[PDB]
Amino acid sequence: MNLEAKKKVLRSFTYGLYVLTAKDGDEVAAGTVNWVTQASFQPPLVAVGLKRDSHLHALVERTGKLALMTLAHDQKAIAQDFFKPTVREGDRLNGHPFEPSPTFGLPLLTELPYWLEAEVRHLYPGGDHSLVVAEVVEAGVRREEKPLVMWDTGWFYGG
Amino acid sequence: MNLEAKKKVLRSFTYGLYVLTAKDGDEVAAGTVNWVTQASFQPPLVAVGLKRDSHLHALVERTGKLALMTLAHDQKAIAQDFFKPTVREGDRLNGHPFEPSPTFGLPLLTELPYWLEAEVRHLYPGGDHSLVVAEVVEAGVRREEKPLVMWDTGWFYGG
Ligand SMILES: Cc1cc2nc3c(=O)[nH]c(=O)nc-3n(C[C@H](O)[C@H](O)[C@H](O)COP(=O)(O)OP(=O)(O)OC[C@H]3O[C@@H](n4cnc5c(N)ncnc54)[C@H](O)[C@@H]3O)c2cc1C
Ligand SMILES: Cc1cc2nc3c(=O)[nH]c(=O)nc-3n(C[C@H](O)[C@H](O)[C@H](O)COP(=O)(O)OP(=O)(O)OC[C@H]3O[C@@H](n4cnc5c(N)ncnc54)[C@H](O)[C@@H]3O)c2cc1C
Ligand SMILES: Cc1cc2nc3c(=O)[nH]c(=O)nc-3n(C[C@H](O)[C@H](O)[C@H](O)COP(=O)(O)O)c2cc1C
Ligand SMILES: Cc1cc2nc3c(=O)[nH]c(=O)nc-3n(C[C@H](O)[C@H](O)[C@H](O)COP(=O)(O)O)c2cc1C
Repeated sequence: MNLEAKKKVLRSFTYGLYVLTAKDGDEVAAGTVNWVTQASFQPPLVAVGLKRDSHLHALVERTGKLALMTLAHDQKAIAQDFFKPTVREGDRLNGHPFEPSPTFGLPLLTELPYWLEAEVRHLYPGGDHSLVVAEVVEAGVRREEKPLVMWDTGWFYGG
Repeated sequence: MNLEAKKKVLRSFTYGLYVLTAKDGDEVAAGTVNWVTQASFQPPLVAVGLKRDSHLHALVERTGKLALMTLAHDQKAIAQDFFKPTVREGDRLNGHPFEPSPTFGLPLLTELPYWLEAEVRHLYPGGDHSLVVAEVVEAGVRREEKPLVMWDTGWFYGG
């Protein structure tokens, strides 16, 4: 196939920026992700493309539980902080305060305006990423704000 | 759960705008979609949330074939034209010229800068939408342009 064109086409896709968290006892993982879409109104499903070779994947597949937070428009610095491995500093992950989510006790970054907790319904191991489909079981809004659009950061993850 | 919050959280997600096409003989369907994400680099997978109760879904599930085009930043008018049922006017669909895609003969809207053809690898019937995962088999670029970001239209499809 035309490989240069495939890369350019996939890089024309528009994404937001989100932090996905997971945990199992003392194992905690948090990572910035873009490959996220809603996948039904009823039930309320979210789909996430999750790198197979990652701690997040290992925890999500093992526990069937995840949390996802939307980054605000002024939070590119927070997104940057979750491209590196997750270190817990008391009640912070990579410098950012968290609280346990109400159903599953997953890390919710308090600074981020929108969050959801979700139970995995399906995992399709398609390639170097699995497509994880999860049903929203609880959510919260701290304030309404414009989210961080990947275009505005100059970053890409795709192609 | 907190339903008002769930709606607001899912509506904080960022999407692009794309036209998805499908066909089986004289049956042709084209629709504007937002629930689209890449789902692996290898193989090159795209995932689409496709309304179960739609002609697009019927054709995609039946033939296992789809095409997806990215709308340019100045093409909100084109996006609007594919929220209504698809009528073929010779070599146009809803006023917009198409050509057959090279592998599968699916409608490619010539005005749109980026296109891909894909073969369905997996279909998860999760709810009112199915999550269709497809591998990119051919693609093309007509020109590099900024894509249409859903935020900039004032439209929503989510919650
Ligand atoms: C712009 C951008 C967008 C991105 N979008 C996505 C996206 O959409 N989806 C996605 O998945 N990634 C995406 N990534 C990468 C993502 O941010 C990282 O994979 C994520 O930060 C890793 O989280 P983690 O530190 O908990 O995982 P890890 O890479 O695993 O690092 C955490 C620690 O866990 C250990 N570890 C590694 N593998 C395992 C394992 N299998 N079992 C137990 N422990 C392990 C490591 O040694 C490390 O110390 C993106 C990156 C960028 C730059
Ligand atoms: C902002 C926005 C975003 C959207 N995003 C998405 C998205 O992400 N994913 C998504 O799926 N939709 C999305 N939609 C809706 C999507 O644009 C329409 O479902 C699409 O335009 C329908 O295409 P169609 O006309 O070929 O399907 P149809 O609704 O089916 O209409 C085409 C014709 O086919 C007939 N038909 C209906 N059902 C069948 C059937 N099952 N078998 C055979 N024929 C049938 C109808 O009578 C009609 O004449 C979005 C809408 C908006 C407003
Ligand atoms: C920002 C970014 C962009 C990437 N783009 C591509 C790509 O275009 N094609 C591809 O095959 N892999 C791409 N990859 C994946 C890497 O080439 C490769 O799989 C590597 O293992 C990624 O490791 P890591 O993302 O866990 O750090 C990308 C990874 C990142 C971080
Ligand atoms: C723009 C748009 C937004 C929608 N938002 C919601 C939503 O918030 N919650 C929901 O349950 N359904 C939502 N729906 C789905 C409809 O309420 C309902 O399922 C209907 O059958 C949609 O028909 P149609 O999209 O095929 O025209 C939305 C549909 C559209 C067109």
